[PDB]
Amino acid sequence: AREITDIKQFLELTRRADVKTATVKINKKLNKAGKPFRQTKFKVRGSSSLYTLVINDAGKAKKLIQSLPPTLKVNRL
Amino acid sequence: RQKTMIAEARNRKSLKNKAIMPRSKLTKSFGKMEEHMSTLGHDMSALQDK
Amino acid sequence: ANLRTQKRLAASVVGVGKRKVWLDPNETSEIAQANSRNAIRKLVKNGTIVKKAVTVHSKSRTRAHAQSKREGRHSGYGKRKGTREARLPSQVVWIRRLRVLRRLLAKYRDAGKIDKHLYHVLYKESKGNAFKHKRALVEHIIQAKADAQREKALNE
Amino acid sequence: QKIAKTFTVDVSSPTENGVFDPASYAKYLIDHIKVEGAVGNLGNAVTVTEDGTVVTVVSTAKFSGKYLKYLTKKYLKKNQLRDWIRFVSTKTNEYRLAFYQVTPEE
RNA sequence: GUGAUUUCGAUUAACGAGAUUCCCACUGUCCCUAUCUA
RNA sequence: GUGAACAGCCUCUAGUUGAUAGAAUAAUGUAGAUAAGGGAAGUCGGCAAAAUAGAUCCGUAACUUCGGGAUAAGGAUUGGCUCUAAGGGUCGGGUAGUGAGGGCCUUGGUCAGACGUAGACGGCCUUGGUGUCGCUUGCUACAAUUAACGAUCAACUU
RNA sequence: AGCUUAUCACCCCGGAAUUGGUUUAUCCGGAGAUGGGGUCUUAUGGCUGGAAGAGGCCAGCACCUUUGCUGGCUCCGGUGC
RNA sequence: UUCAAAUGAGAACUUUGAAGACUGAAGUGGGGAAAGGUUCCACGUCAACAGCAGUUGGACGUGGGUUAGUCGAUCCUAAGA
Repeated sequence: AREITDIKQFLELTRRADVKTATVKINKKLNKAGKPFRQTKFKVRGSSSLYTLVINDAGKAKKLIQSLPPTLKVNRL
Repeated sequence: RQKTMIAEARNRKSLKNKAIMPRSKLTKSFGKMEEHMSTLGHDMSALQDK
Repeated sequence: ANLRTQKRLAASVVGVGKRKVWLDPNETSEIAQANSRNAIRKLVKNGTIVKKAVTVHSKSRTRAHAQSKREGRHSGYGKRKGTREARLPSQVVWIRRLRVLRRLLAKYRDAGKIDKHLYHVLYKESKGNAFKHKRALVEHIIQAKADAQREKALNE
Repeated sequence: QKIAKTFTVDVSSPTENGVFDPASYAKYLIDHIKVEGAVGNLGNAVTVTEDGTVVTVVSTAKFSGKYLKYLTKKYLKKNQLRDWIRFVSTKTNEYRLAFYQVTPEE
């Protein structure tokens, strides 16, 4: 299990040839004792490693979900 | 009455060896209910209907 | 009926000992029909088998006695059974005190209350057991600084 | 600082059955809530109101749901309501009075 | 072959499930038995 | 938990309730105790029991290979409770004074963000605010020879 | 798994008597102390990924049943011969 | 040790519930090496055995059960052979 930060690296990795499945996980958390906010984890299943990208912005997460490849099979929660 | 209640609690309770069973898990009866409500002086029609 | 197996399976399924599982004396045939862990789980769910609560071991008297000892009671010669050093090592006491003294000396030297030479003198003395405690070291420092001031003024 | 923690108690089931007194419940809470170690120092720090069905406790000095449940169970034992009333928590800080599991004999 | 050491074959502190004579204390060992529990 | 303590004693988790049973309660036997007055008179032989016992303070002989003897011997004390005294840690230096720097900048100003009447966040700035408070460096000015004090935190020992 | 995290040790500057630094335990310095700045091993700890979806504790639900479902919470500290 | 119920032709001794006790973390708790060899689990069963009894059993009859690239062996050398 590895955490990936760059969105460009995440997209190239999700286009990698060995990658077939990804997962979108929704968490409800608090920001600095603030309001309950949304966290989206994108977990791309590679041959060796599961790569996790953590996005704390719901709109950016939605737009990335749109940006995902079609052939990749996504499991929601 | 209070000394009698002391005796009743004495005979019911024995906690040096084991714990009292929880009333949440246990289940009582209309027999265990209506008589107690009568000695406490309440109505019974709603409970009878239920 | 023989519910030995059912008691064992209920203990395993609930996760407690056999001493903590209750089998309903009224549902004897129903429990006897339960030969599987799934059946045991169903009986646990619907209440035919119940996990008993732990036997209470309260610490109320222990906490009361600890609070009393904090207030300073039950600490007499009739209450002591081990030697004084077995109760509290004098070496531990010394290590505490000397670390306190060295810490204060270093703090004062760094802040500038004392110079290197007075710090060296006082370090050797604290190692030599001159000072009984922090207040004694502080007052001795004050007196020694006064002596140095008077000596310098008289040599002036 | 002065955060007014509010605890709600829905006694609708026993009240609509008709064998519980919200008036007596609020009276017991006022009489017996301890503030700073004593009963009767409530003023300006702990407030209790009735609404016929839901009893509200707005406190700002060392009050907890465990304490509320403790006082409610003391009241139920005093009025001999324990063996058929239970104090449960639906949501956080929102509690209610219900009845124990009573099977039908038939 | 002798078995610490010292001092003058004797002597020697410390130690011992080693040996012997007494002292205080203690007591059913005894005068002299009696009673209670399992 | 008690206590110096992996002691003994009581308890929680877990486990067990196994040992052929029942009814009676003479002597004797075994194990465990008590005892007037006397106190080794008993016996080959003080055998066995009794007495002593923890800890604090005082105090300690002959002899000695100077290391010991030594816990020598011998005294006082020990409960409960209410107090008094003592034993620590971490943070604290300034405004008199010039001017800039970091962040949701109360209110007020320009550029300016996709989705389901709403529209945050966000890529830019302040002499203000929480003689012009201040969180930051450069510095003159007793930097502390009273920080010889204060704010805050915590344990059990004497 | 990623980032980070250290006693010891080592490097650069500088040159020390009024000798200083320093451990519970006295060792260390012109073969270069004190001081300032660094570099290193990662025992070990921390944050994150694994991972809350798991596990735990509760509440509300059906109903001959070889049966499943729905919501909550699962947080923040302190201390020591 | 005791009370009640169930089972059973039959219950001081089996099973469940209720009480009373005990081992008291150097355990009457939980695991292994070695050794044993199926004693493990279930169903049925009581002629013999478990020094009373027995409906119980490590007994008898009949079946089921032991899953590894990472845990061991296997590899290395020791005293030795």
